[PDB]
Parts: sequence; C-alpha cells; structure tokens
Amino acid sequence: MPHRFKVYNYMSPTFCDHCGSLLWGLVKQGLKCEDCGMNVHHKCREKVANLC
Ligand SMILES: CCCCCCC(=O)OC[C@H](COP(=O)(O)OCC[N+](C)(C)C)OC(=O)CCCCCC
Ligand SMILES: CCCCCCC(=O)OC[C@H](COP(=O)(O)OCC[N+](C)(C)C)OC(=O)CCCCCC
Ligand SMILES: CCCCCCC(=O)OC[C@H](COP(=O)(O)OCC[N+](C)(C)C)OC(=O)CCCCCC
Ligand SMILES: [Zn+2]
Ligand SMILES: [Zn+2]
Repeated sequence: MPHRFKVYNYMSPTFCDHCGSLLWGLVKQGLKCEDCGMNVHHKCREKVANLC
C-alpha cells in the first residue's frame, strides 16, 4: 500500500530510513509516514516502494 508522507519537524537527530543519511536542518527536515512512521528525505520519497 502507498505510504502517506507528511512533512515533520524532527526534534532529535534522525536518519532517513531509505538512504541512511541524516535528516539535517533545523525544521521540516524530512517526511514521516502517518501510517507506519517511516522517515525519509523529501528527495528520497519517490525512491520508496509502496510497501506501507
Ligand atoms: C559521531 C557522529 C557524527 C555524525 C553526526 C550525527 C549527529 O550528530 O546526530 C546523530 C545522533 C547524535 O547523537 P546524540 O549526541 O544527540 O545522542 C543520542 C545518542 N544515543 C542515541 C545513543 C542516545 O546519533 C544517533 O542518535 C545515532 C547515530 C550515531 C552514529 C551516526 C554517525
Ligand atoms: C551534523 C554533522 C553530520 C554531518 C552530516 C552527515 C550526513 O549524513 O551527510 C549526508 C547528508 C546528505 O543528505 P542530503 O540532504 O544532501 O540528500 C540526501 C538525499 N538525496 C541524495 C536523495 C537527495 O548531508 C548532510 O547531512 C550534511 C549537511 C548538508 C548541508 C548543511 C549546510
Ligand atoms: C542565513 C541563511 C542561511 C541559508 C540557509 C537556508 C535556510 O534558511 O535553511 C534552509 C534549510 C533547508 O535546506 P536548504 O534550503 O538550505 O537547501 C536545500 C537542501 N536540500 C535540497 C537537500 C533539502 O532548512 C534548515 O532547516 C537548515 C538551516 C540552514 C542550513 C542550510 C545551509
Ligand atoms: Zn508508511
Ligand atoms: Zn534519504
């Protein structure tokens, strides 16, 4: 099933579940899936399989 990613403000350092690199920045550092909690870079979103 597709994910439902929504922009998220990460309060502690957090790494992208797709590529492994840090979700760097002060705010809105990436996207969190509302249904499974996966965290991704904005630009990793299209690389993620529809396996929510
Ligand atoms: C030496 C690190 C160089 C890269 C800088 C990345 C960074 O600063 O944020 C990654 C936070 C920072 O850890 P913190 O210093 O904020 O404390 C959390 C550590 N622990 C989870 C064990 C309680 O670390 C983690 O939570 C887990 C990943 C640690 C290895 C990543 C290189
Ligand atoms: C905090 C100390 C740890 C240093 C960071 C370690 C690290 O993970 O570096 C790698 C990620 C790369 O993330 P990027 O935001 O460049 O994009 C990765 C996703 N995609 C390639 C698909 C677009 O890039 C960064 O995070 C570095 C900061 C980039 C700009 C800061 C002025
Ligand atoms: C004096 C103003 C400094 C200029 C920096 C721009 C800024 O205000 O912060 C913006 C970024 C978002 O990243 P940026 O908009 O700087 O670049 C995009 C990075 N990526 C395409 C990989 C997502 O949002 C953040 O939270 C990071 C804080 C700044 C780090 C970037 C150098
Ligand atoms: Zn999901
Ligand atoms: Zn990523």
